[PDB]
Amino acid sequence: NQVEQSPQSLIILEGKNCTLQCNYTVSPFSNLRWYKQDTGRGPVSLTIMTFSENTKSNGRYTATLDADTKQSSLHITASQLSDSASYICVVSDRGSTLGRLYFGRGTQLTVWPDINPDPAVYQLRDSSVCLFTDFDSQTNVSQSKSDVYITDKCVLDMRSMDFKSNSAVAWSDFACANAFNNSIIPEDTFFPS
Amino acid sequence: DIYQTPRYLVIGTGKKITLECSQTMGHDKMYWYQQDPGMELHLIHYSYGVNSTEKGDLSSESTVSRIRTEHFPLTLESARPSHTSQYLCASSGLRDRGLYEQYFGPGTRLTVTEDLKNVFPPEVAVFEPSEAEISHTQKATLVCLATGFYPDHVELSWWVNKEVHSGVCTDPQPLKEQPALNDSRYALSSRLRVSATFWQNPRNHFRCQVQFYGLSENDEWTQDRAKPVTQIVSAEAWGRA
Amino acid sequence: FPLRCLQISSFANSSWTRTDGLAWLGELQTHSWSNDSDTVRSLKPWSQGTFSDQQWETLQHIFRVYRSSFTRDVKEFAKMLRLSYPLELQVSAGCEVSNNFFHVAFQGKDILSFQGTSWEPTQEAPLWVNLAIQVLNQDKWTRETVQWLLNGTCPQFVSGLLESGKSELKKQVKPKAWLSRGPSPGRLLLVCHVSGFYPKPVWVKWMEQQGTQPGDILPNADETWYLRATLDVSCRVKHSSLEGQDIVLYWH
Amino acid sequence: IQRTPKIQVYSRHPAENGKSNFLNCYVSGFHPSDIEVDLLKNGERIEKVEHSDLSFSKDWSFYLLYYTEFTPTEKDEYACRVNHVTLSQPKIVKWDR
Ligand SMILES: CCCCC/C=C/C/C=C\CCCCCCCCCC(=O)N[C@@H](CO[C@H]1O[C@H](CO)[C@H](O)[C@H](O)[C@H]1O)[C@H](O)[C@H](O)CCCCCCCCCCCCCC
Ligand SMILES: *[C@@H]1O[C@H](CO)[C@@H](O)[C@H](O)[C@H]1NC(C)=O
Ligand SMILES: *[C@@H]1O[C@H](CO)[C@@H](O)[C@H](O)[C@H]1NC(C)=O
Ligand SMILES: [Mg+2]
Repeated sequence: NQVEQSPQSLIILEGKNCTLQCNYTVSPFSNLRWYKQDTGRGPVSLTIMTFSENTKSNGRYTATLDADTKQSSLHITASQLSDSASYICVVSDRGSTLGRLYFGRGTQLTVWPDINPDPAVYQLRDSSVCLFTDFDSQTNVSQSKSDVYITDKCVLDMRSMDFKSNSAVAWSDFACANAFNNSIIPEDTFFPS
Repeated sequence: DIYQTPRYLVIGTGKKITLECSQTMGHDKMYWYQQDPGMELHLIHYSYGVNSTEKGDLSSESTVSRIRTEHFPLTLESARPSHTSQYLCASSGLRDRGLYEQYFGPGTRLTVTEDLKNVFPPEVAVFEPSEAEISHTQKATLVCLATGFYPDHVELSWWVNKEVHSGVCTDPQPLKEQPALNDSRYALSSRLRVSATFWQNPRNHFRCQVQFYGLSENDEWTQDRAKPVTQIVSAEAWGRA
Repeated sequence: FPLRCLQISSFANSSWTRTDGLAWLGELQTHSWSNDSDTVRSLKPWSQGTFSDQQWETLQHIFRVYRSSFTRDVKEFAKMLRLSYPLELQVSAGCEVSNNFFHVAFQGKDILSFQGTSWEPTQEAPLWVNLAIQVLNQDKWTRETVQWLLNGTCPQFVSGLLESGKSELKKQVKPKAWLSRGPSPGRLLLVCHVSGFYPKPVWVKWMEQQGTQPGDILPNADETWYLRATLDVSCRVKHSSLEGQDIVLYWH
Repeated sequence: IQRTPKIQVYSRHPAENGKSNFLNCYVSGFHPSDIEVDLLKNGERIEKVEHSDLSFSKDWSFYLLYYTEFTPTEKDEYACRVNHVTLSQPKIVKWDR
C-alpha cells in the first residue's frame, strides 16, 4: 500500500468542520484526486490537483496539497448530515492515461445531529411496533440477544419546522418497556399505557 | 455519460452473469472495479480501447470484452456465493481542465443464491402514530415496515397525496430476519414525521412505496407461485382527528 | 561539435530489462550511465561543464526518474500494442551550437521523434505508432520538459562543455604509417596501414590510381583512430596533425 | 535478428616479436545488441580483456571494441570470436601478422 489515509473512520456532529488526511509514497507524482462515495453509489470527483497547486475549492470542500511532504488534506466546511460518506484519495503517477492509479482505503465519515432532547418510547398500531425517539447522539442502540429485531439510530430532518431527530423502531407478548433492554437508555425516559 | 444497467441484479448460481457498461463520450480508457460493502476498491479489469483487455489487481474469474469503444461488458463464466459484490465501471478522459480524469459508473449490486425459489417479494405494512407523541411532542411519526424479502435489493420512498423527502429517514442497510442461514430474508424501516395538525387532517393520503428488484422474463420457474418480478408493494394511510 | 545523448534499452522478456546510456561531444565520448549505476559517471574531468554542482544534481535526478519511467512505459506499450518481446529501442537526443533533435527508433528502425512542441511519427512508420503518439501527447508536463531541456538547457550546457575542456578537443596527434603484404588475390595485395591519428578526418589513397579501396576508420583504446587502405595489383597520407607533410611511403 | 556483425582485428602499433602492443577487436553494424565477443590466444580466450561502452551509429546498428595488452611472438596465434543471433555458430576472425 503506497497511499495511506487517516483517520480510518470518524464520527462528528453537524455544523462542525473536520480535516481528513492522505499520505502517499507514490513516485513520480503527477496529479491527485479526492472522491466522495455515498453508501450504495459510485465515487464523485470532488477535486483534482497537481504538485504546483496546493488549494482547490468545491464550494464547501477544500483540499490542499503539501507537495513537499507528500500529503494532502480535505477540509469539509460546515459539515451537514449529507456529508456522511466515504472519502477516497487516489494518486496517479503519470500525466497521460498510461499510468497506474493508487487508491487509498478511504476515510469513513459519519455526521450526527447536535441535539432539546425528549427521549420517549411510544407504541404504534398496525394497518405491533415500538419507537425509540428524540434522544441525543450519545445514545446508542444495541442489537438482539433470537426472534427480537431492533434497528440502528437514524436521523430525520423536518426542514419545514427546522427540526432534526433520531429514531429506532423495534418489533417482535413483546412489551415496549422491555424492548431496548440490551441497549442503554436514559433515566429520563417516557413510557405510556 | 457512463451508464450501468441494471442497478440491481439477482441471479442463481451456476449460471452466467453479464454486466452492461456503456458510455457516449469517445473515451478509449475504461475500468472495472469490485467493492464489498465497507471495504475498498480493487481493480479487476481495464482497457486501453477496442480488443485491448487487461487483468487488474485481483485475479477474478470475471472476463471482459471491449469490441466497441462505447461498450465494456463484464462476464462471469459461472456464478458462486463468493462472487456476490458490487461492480463499478469507470472511464478516463479529458475533462474541464487539461488533465485526464476518471468518471465512475452508477454501479450494479449483485446477489448470487443457491436456488431462485429463495427470492421473495417484500411485505409492507404502514403503522399509525401514537397519542402520547402528539400529547408530549405535538408531532406525529408514521412508520413503514417492509419485511420478508430476498435479496436485499429494495428502494423505499414516502408518497404523500407525491413523493416526499423532508421529515423522512430510512435504514442504511436491511436487517436479516434469520441470522443463521447463509441466505436469509430481510426487512427495512422508514419513518415519516410531519406535524400533528397535518396528520390530524383527514384530507391527507399517505402511501409507502417499496421498489423491489427481482426476476425477469428470461428467468425460469418450477413452482406453484407468481414469479417475484420487479414489482412495487405498498400500504396506504389517511389522516385522523 | 554536436552533443549526442545516446540510449540503448533492451527488454529480453516481460521481467528482464537493461537501459544504458552515453554522451558524445563530437567524436569524443564525455559521459557514461549503466543500468546498475544509481548515478551518472564522469569520464573526463570536465563532464560537469560550467553547470553548478547544485544544478548537476538536478540533471542527475531528472534522468533517474526518466529511466524508471521509460522502462515501465515501454513495458506497458508492449501490452497495449500486443508487441512481442524482445524489444529494442534506441534514443538519439542532443543538439548543437542552435537546432536540436530527438529521434527514437524501434528494432533499429525510426518510428517517431520530437518535432515542434510534441511527438510526430516518421514517414515509413507502422500504423500502430499513431497509437503511441496519441498517448505520448497526453502527458503535458513531459512535453514541455523536453522543450525545457532541448531549446534552453542543452544549448546552454554544450556551451559550458566546449569551454571547460577545449584543450582536449583541439588536441592534435601526429600518426605513423607502414606498408604490408596482403593475401594474393599473379595479382598481389598492397596494404597501407595508418594508425594513431587525431581527429577522425583523414585522407589516404594509393597515389591516384582508380582502384584504391580506403577501408573504414577503426578506433583505438587511446581515443585515436586506425586506417587500412588497400590496392589490388606509393601511398599518400594527408592529415591535420602533420601540416602539409603528406606521409608518402614508397614500395617496396 | 536483422543486421549481422562485422569483425575487424588489428594492433595499435606495428607488431614486433618481443615488443608490447595492443590487440584490438572491433565489431559493428549488428542488430540487436546482445552479443558475445572474446579475444582468443592459441584457441583459448583471454580473461583480462577490457572493452568500451556499447554504442550505435546513425543507422541504428551497434558497434563495440574489445582490447587487451599483449606481446606478440612468433609462435603465438590470436583471434577474435563473436556470437550473434544472426549466426548459426560463433564466427572467428584471426589476426594476420
Ligand atoms: C549529458 C550526460 C548524458 C549521459 C547519457 C545520457 C543519455 C540520454 C539518453 C536519453 C535522454 C532522454 C531525455 C531525458 C528525459 C527528458 C524528459 C523526461 C520526462 C520524463 O521523465 N517523463 C516520464 C516521467 O513523467 C511523469 O512524471 C512527471 C513528474 O515526475 C510528471 O508527473 C509527468 O506528467 C509524468 O508522466 C514519463 O513517464 C515519460 O513517459 C517517460 C518516457 C517518455 C520519453 C520519450 C519516450 C519516447 C517513446 C518511447 C516508446 C515508444 C513506443 C514503445 C513501444
Ligand atoms: C527473461 O530473460 C532473462 C535473460 O534471458 C532470463 O534469464 C529470464 O529467465 C527470462 N524470464 C522469462 C519470464 O523467461
Ligand atoms: C536493471 O536495473 C534494475 C534495478 O534498477 C534491475 O531490477 C534490473 O534487473 C536490471 N537489469 C539487469 C541487471 O540486467
Ligand atoms: Mg478515440
